[PDB]
Amino acid sequence: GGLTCASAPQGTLRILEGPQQSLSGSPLQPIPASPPPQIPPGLRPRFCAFG
Amino acid sequence: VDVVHMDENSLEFDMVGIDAAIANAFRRILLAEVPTMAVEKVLVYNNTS
Repeated sequence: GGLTCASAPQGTLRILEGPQQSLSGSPLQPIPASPPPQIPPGLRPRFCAFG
Repeated sequence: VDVVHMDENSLEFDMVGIDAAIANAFRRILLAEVPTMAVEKVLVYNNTS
């Protein structure tokens, strides 16, 4: 009436919960790159010679 | 001598026909040898600024 060893298991199942990968879009930056410093339009000379 | 402009606080004469030594003498006189009046001593009775 006691507990005895039974037949060895024939296989093992290991369960884990996993989600999946999306598409590669690689959206690097809101406003991207190093935007260049640049000329103010027209500007004009702010200096003249004497005479 | 020819003057291009003379507002108050400005002059632009020409000074045609003189050497660089005399012109430079005139320029250095105006900057450093023409006399002016300016505060030299200050007596401060109170100053809570």
